[PDB]
Amino acid sequence: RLICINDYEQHAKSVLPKSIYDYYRSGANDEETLADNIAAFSRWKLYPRMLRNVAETDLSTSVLGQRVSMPICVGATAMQRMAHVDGELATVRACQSLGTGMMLSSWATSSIEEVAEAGPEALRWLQLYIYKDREVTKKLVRQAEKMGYKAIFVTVDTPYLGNRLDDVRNRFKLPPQLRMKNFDSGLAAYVAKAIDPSISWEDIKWLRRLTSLPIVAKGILRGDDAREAVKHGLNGILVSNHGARQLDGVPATIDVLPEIVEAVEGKVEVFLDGGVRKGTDVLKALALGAKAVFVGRPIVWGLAFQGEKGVQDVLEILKEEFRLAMALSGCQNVKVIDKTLVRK
Ligand SMILES: Cc1cc2nc3c(=O)[nH]c(=O)nc-3n(C[C@H](O)[C@H](O)[C@H](O)COP(=O)(O)O)c2cc1C
Ligand SMILES: O=C(C1CC1)N1CCN(c2ccc(F)cc2)CC1
Repeated sequence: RLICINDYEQHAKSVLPKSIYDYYRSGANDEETLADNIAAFSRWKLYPRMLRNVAETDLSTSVLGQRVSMPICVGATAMQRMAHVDGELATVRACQSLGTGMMLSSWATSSIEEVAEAGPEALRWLQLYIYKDREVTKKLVRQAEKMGYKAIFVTVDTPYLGNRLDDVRNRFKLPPQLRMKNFDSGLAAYVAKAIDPSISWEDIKWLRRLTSLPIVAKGILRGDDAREAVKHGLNGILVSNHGARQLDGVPATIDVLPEIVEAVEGKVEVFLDGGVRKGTDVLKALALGAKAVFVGRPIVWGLAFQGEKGVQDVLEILKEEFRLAMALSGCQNVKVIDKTLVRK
């Protein structure tokens, strides 16, 4: 049956209700950037070195000072219990098994504490939105601190929700037995009521003063903004177009990655998400200077297949594809994955 990430998507389409599959699949508007996040990887070609001794390939690396087994981590995707009963608890358990990290959504169907209890040994980070209610927002930061999360990924590309046409057509809402546990399209309306469209760099200053945890700006697409994040004392940039769900017609993340790596001059780690489906995608992102990549939808398809086991399967497929891509390219470890491996 399922031997690559595309197979898990096809399986998920067959078992999920249409409205749920569409919620997870969709991009914004005409979905131009959704297609490009994948197509763009194909335009970057690989230039493998031969004869380098790849008997011992070491995939390990570090994200913000914490060791991981592979440069492939789980991105925040809301409302995982729609895909499988165990939702975020299945995901964190898989991450713990694999030795990689999980970025927990602010809009999770499981609490900060519940996820820490299911994956006490797992590397865990909190994705944060700046809510109009700053008391709410501070409580989430404080809970992440108390519960052993290692960083805050502040999402900065969602002052309002993007217009995902299928969610408007299906009038998307949660199924009746689920809730966001830490507190037209129903989600777009939720955002307009709860999420602060006024936030600015001044609010980044506030968040930087609020916690000593490492803070990564998630959703940056311009070099000037990346430089501003560094000036505000943030500790990394997650180059992201929100899975192509916010502004349609922005570039693919792999295409804007080099500008952002150049702009930050090595001062902070740069990460990528958007369109990662294959081990060669991971290799390309690392050659262009990303420390690690995050996967969004593939994790949800793993949950839809088989909960914890299906997430573990998806992560193991990515890990093995990445190992093979490294070996065929002549790379024994991540430290020798250099820029001459790729050209556009
Ligand atoms: C179904 C879905 C839910 C998402 N929920 C969140 C969220 O709660 N918070 C957030 O910052 N980003 C959210 N994102 C964006 C992801 O964190 C990530 O940027 C994106 O999924 C990466 O692209 P990929 O799905 O192609 O791997 C979501 C994406 C999807 C597809
Ligand atoms: O994260 C959540 C939900 C998952 C539970 N909340 C925090 C922000 N709250 C907020 C209230 C009023 C308001 F006008 C703006 C923001 C309510 C929603």
